[PDB]
Amino acid sequence: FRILFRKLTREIYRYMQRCIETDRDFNLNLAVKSTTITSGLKYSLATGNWGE
Amino acid sequence: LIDTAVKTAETGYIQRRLVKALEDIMVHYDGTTRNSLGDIIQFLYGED
Amino acid sequence: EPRLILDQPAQHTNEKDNINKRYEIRFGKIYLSRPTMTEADGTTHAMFPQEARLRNLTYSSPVYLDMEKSMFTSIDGN
Amino acid sequence: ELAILKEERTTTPYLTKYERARILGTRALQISMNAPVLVDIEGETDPLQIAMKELSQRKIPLVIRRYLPDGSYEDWGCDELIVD
RNA sequence: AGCAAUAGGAGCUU
DNA sequence: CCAAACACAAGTGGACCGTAAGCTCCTATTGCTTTAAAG
DNA sequence: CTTTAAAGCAAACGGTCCACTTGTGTTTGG
Repeated sequence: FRILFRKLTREIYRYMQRCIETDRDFNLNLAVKSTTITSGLKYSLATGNWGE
Repeated sequence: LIDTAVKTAETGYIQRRLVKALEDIMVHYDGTTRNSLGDIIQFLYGED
Repeated sequence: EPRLILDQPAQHTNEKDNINKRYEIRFGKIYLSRPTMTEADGTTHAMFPQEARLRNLTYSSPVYLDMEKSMFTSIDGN
Repeated sequence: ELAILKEERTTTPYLTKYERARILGTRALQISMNAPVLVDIEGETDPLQIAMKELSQRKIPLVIRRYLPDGSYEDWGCDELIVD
């Protein structure tokens, strides 16, 4: 979870670099790609390979 | 159990290397023991 | 790692006017709900291990993270 | 050139196990390919057993060419090698 | 008259 | 016969390659995401 | 305004072999 959530926060940074340039208010519900934690946990628990 | 499980790999490796070292050695019709290069290993097989 | 920080102080082809601009988000509580199932219709309902086993689903709970974005600008969320 | 005259043949006068096995296999294949049979066929129908009967009666028409390690060879008809 | 590959894991007999 | 500088001899550190045989099953994955173009 | 296709992009211990270092010897030339 630490690995995948640092992935997610890097995604949040990589989105806030672009979107803030537009100078708009954003609701953060398009800023989090929820599929990252889900896909990572599911991949590790379904394959056993513990890591990215 | 560990010994039985672990020594068999060394033994199989040793036997494979011995087979590859000795695989080309045959007794010929003149009695000599030669390899594939024709080189003599023993002038008479088993010395008898 | 509870904070992200963007920054830009100055010199972006302006009229020498400089402002320190920090964009920041604060993660809040985690909310843990019972496992739920969402259909292709969009309807939802409670999910039990036998249904997850029969329909080849994953038996998981939704995790929510409160975020409160703040900004400070000095000239020198559900 | 590489053949050896029948007088200075210095190999064993005895059919070896490998020569016997291959000769029997080849004769069995030959008879199974509707080759003529030299022995009198009484009871047996298996080509290998017919080949064994022919081998025992020295009536198998084959030749073993025994290669020496230097490339030369000796020729022995099966009927003149001694079978145990 | 035509039934994928690559990996990982658990096992069988020495 | 003796001084010397460079012709000529090893000792030494740290690179690669390989590790029994055969067999069974199940399970998952087979590139993904973002940008640009066309209707 | 939406969909499809193509191109580009991340962060275990042993031993044979090779020549640089350390060392010894020559034999010109006075």
